[PDB]
Amino acid sequence: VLQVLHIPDERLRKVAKPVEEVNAEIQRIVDDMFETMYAEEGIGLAATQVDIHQRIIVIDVSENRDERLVLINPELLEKSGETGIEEGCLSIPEQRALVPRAEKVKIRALDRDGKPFELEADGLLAICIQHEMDHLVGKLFMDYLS
Ligand code: NI
Repeated sequence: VLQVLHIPDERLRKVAKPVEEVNAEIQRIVDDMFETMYAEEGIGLAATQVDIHQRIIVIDVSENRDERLVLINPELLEKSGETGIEEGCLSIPEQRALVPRAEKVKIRALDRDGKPFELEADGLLAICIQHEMDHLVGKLFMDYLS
């Protein structure tokens, strides 16, 4: 897997740079994320937690390596409802959170290859991403905790 960092860190709370086009190098990171994100204990990982300043995040909200999601430049479009999750991410320490996040969201991303999709999520996948995005821009979810 990858070299993920814990909090507080620099990458984790630093900002990333959005990209316009993708390739089979992002696919490459993305996988490295599944590989890791899985290995540890998260549903969704951002690529600001290994050590990168790009926008790549993955999701795994199913049970058996079934729903393996990817998001490269997922700008946010819609966000309906306001829910939280009684869960922890990765970087994160001993405590877990019930962070006030959004409930449902519709985004527009690029994928592993650089295929653009407008994806909508609900309740928790919705969270998975929301969360990872706070990371991509510099906040760990330790704002709504501390
Ligand atoms: Ni997190």
